[PDB]
Amino acid sequence: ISKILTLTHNVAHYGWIPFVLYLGWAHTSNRPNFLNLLSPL
Amino acid sequence: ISKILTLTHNVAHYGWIPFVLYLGWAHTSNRPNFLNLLSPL
Amino acid sequence: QAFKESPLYTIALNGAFFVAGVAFIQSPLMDMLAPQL
Amino acid sequence: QAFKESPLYTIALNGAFFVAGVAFIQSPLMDMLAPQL
Amino acid sequence: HQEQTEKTLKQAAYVAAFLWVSPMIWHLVKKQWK
Amino acid sequence: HQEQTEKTLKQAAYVAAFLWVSPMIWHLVKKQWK
Amino acid sequence: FVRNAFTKSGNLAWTLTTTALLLGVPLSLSILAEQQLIEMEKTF
Amino acid sequence: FVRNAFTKSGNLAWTLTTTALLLGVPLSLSILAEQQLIEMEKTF
Amino acid sequence: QLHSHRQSLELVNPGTVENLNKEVSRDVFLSQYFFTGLRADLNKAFSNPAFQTSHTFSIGSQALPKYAFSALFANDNLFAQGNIDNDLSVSGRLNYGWKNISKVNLQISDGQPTMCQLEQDYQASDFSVNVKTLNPGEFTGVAVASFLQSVTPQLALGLETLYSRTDGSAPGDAGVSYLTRYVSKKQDWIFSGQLQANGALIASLWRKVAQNVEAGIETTLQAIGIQPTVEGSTTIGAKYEYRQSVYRGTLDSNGKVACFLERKVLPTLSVLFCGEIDHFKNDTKIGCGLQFETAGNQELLMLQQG
Amino acid sequence: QLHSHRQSLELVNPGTVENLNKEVSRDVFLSQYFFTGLRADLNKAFSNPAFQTSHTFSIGSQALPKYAFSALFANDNLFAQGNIDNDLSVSGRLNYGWKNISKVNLQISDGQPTMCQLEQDYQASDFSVNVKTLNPGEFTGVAVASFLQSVTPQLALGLETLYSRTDGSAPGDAGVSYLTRYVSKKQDWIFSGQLQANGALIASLWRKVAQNVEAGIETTLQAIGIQPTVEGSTTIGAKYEYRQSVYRGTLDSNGKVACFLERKVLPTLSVLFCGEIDHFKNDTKIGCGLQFETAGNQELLMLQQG
Ligand SMILES: CCCCCCCCCCCCCC(=O)OC[C@H](COP(=O)(O)OCCN)OC(=O)CCCCCCCCCCCCC
Repeated sequence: ISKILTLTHNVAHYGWIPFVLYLGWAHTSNRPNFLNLLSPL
Repeated sequence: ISKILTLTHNVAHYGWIPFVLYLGWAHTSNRPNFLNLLSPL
Repeated sequence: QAFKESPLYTIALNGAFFVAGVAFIQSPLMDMLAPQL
Repeated sequence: QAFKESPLYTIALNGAFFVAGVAFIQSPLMDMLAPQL
Repeated sequence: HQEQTEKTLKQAAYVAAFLWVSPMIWHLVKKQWK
Repeated sequence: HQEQTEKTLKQAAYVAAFLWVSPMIWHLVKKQWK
Repeated sequence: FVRNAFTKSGNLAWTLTTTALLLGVPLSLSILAEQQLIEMEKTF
Repeated sequence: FVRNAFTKSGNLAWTLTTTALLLGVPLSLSILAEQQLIEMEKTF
Repeated sequence: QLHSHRQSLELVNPGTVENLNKEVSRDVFLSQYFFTGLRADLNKAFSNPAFQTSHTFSIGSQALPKYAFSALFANDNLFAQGNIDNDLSVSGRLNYGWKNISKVNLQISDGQPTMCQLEQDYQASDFSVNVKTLNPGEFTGVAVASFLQSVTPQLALGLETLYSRTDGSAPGDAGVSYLTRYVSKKQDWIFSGQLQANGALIASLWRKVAQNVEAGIETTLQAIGIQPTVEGSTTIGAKYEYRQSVYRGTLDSNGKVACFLERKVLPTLSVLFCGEIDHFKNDTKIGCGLQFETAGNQELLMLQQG
Repeated sequence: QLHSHRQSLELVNPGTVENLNKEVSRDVFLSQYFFTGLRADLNKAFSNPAFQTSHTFSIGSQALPKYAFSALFANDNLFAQGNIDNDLSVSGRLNYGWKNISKVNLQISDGQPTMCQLEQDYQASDFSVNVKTLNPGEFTGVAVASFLQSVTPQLALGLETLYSRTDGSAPGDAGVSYLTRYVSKKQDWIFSGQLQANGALIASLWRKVAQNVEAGIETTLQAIGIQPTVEGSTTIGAKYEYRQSVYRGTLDSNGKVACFLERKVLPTLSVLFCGEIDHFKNDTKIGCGLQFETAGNQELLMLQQG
């Protein structure tokens, strides 16, 4: 029963940085698709 | 008697770099006195 | 070296560096180092 | 790794690097890297 | 061990000092004007 | 030790090879023109 | 497997981009130092 | 003595001139980068 | 009966406890900008609610990852971040500042289990309050409060406590401190001060010279009959801001010098350099590297040139 | 009888044995310009018979003195030098080139007793000869001769010997080598070659691209039944000369890169930078520093500006 207190911490271990990209993907003119994980342009 | 073969090598140990300054001291317009051992001007 | 090993040696050292240092800041000498152009 | 420990492994390695390298120099590809301006 | 018995009053005097001084320094403007 | 006895003729053959080839390669322009 | 087929080809994308930032960026500063001079003296 | 009264005051002329080449030369490059700009835009 | 006599002519509010010594230690002293190896980070921005995406490479630096992705997002009232590096370590921050803002700073590692925080603030025109805990019959962890307010139009002083308890069946300690800050008469030299636990004390000031030149001094004194062990370090800095250049550089007691130039040779690219000489062991560290940005929107890059 | 048939249409003379591989190894490969710490040398000149006086500071470099005075003097036919450093070590060189020039290179240290040399040259329009000894019933030391001449208007090949004898009552050895050099048809790619003692061999070339771009490759193969131990290293360089900038930079086998920029930002002052990444141990070296000159005569400094 105590594992959910530790399984909650293992949700943020892999599912927090992808949440931040989804926020500002909508707060633009909503163009780009995969250029955001790319260095030149 | 053999010391003069070693005392000759101890003449160049202290008396060679001051010889080079005396050569080009004459091959100028013969102005400077002590500015040559000086960094700014 | 009879007092350089004492603990009170450093707290008189750095405290003396503050006083002359803070006088160097509040000064017209420190105004000179700012270039006017 | 039965021949990577042999002494003849390196003298075939660097000798193969010379041939493709010297072809890279004498080439119009090497002319391209000189900027025209 | 009687250390943990008196440590609870060692600690309780520490926060009780903060209970005096922050109401004390709440209103020094009402008295610094002499 | 007889090593130092024959080493002087080990070394003397080395400079004698140089004595042949540098006069040999002195004048290959006078014969490369066939 | 996953823990071998990525990191053995993830480290390869490092060495080809700490190289091209080391031999290419000092060259790129030196072009502009000759680029802007050929047009400043083109104006006169 | 000679081997003490010079080297104990020869090393002092080192530390006062590897300091003034370290805190003074990056400052001197930054003046000229603002010096030449204030006259290039004075011409126009 | 006595409240309204003085609360009509006064009460400018001071800054927070974090920004007490901000104007010297984190502005004119380079102790957080320094590095050792080579590093070259680059970041595309396509913002108004902003957006960034920064990468970072580094080599031979002893305190830096060899890769670091990032992101952020900040509209009129929010904040976020994210920072994953070469093997695995995730970070994150939040702000929800409706005047009482409220941060959360999580920090996951692998060898060390889990770091968490929480914060608070309040600025009610004459005083500031900072409330901060750490990771928590079970009242465990660290909990720090504070207080700071101003009693004259130039001076302000307050204090802060703490309460640290670990090790399970262990009572726990509680330290204390004292703070102070003086502002000059017309926007000039700001003398700060501090007196934390275990004897250590800080002092500083910040003289604003003519247009873009600053100054600053700092001084720390940190302290079986071998326990009195004091130490000291007095540092002196300056900073010469210009257009398209920034230069700062300090020197101190016990033998050190430092320098930090940043010369932006493009509209959108800049290099830097930082190096240090020690004068006891006679050994030196030199670090250099670049930093530049671009754009990803189809017209944002058109609106930075002209 | 046979001499005058070919000695009227031919016989351009080749360079010396020292300048055999000069146009690649000491021109486009930075293996003698590199350093590690900081260094900042400066030199006043008041020359026509020239004159210089150079100082040199360095710190944290593992192969450099922390001070080095110098001087030189060179009229139409003479040369001299001098180089004293921090504790004591004196050097010196001479030239008296009336066509057979004749150098002397003395080198005094303190832990190692005394180094001496002597040299010679001869250039008689179709061949070159280098004669060199070292410090000498007493025929002791090293003695090196050479020969090099050209048999076609583009090719040249010769050889050189040596004779090393130390340890008093010891006979001494004598190695041998072979040399070669080919020139292109119209002032272009120059293939050199070498085959020295103990198996080692060198190969190189040098393509002159359009205006100011070069190239170059180099290759060495240096070699109780554990004695066959060969090794190899193939390097590739380039050099981009410009007005008021010089850039070169190589990369090779077994994992290394290098770069060397020199950007002269004044008429009479210049900075430089050089750094290297290893890709096995993943560790790096960074060195930077400046170099500038001035004048000491009352009118020579007036004739470098305009
Ligand atoms: C793994 C990924 C790594 C990527 C690595 C990339 C590194 C690239 C670093 C580039 C640095 C190149 C240095 C350089 O070129 O200097 C240029 C700059 C001045 O050039 P400007 O364009 O400003 O000139 C304008 C013309 N009026 O000058 C400067 O910027 C400042 C340089 C100052 C040098 C100061 C020398 C200090 C001397 C110390 C003395 C020591 C004595 C003990």
